[PDB]
Amino acid sequence: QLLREYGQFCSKINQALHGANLRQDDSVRNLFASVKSSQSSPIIPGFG
Amino acid sequence: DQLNSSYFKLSIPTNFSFGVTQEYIQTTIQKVTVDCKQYVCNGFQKCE
Repeated sequence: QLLREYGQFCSKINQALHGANLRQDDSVRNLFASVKSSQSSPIIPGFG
Repeated sequence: DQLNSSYFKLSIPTNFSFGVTQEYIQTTIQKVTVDCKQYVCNGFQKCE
């Protein structure tokens, strides 16, 4: 009941964390897409 | 696949395409000047 009077506040904190988590997911996807190679040779035992 | 023989397998494209990658880089932020006296007092002498 005491928290309810504050109105917006907890919502703003939750929204900011949600946005940061989405940004981290976007960063992981971009880095891994660049990491992937269009053509690769299959790994075999005794490779190299 | 890698080849045990001296000849080596090569993967080469028989077709080509043109694609456009769009990138935006921010170089500037909005320039804001605030009248601190007006904002704090709202032009009231007692506040001044």
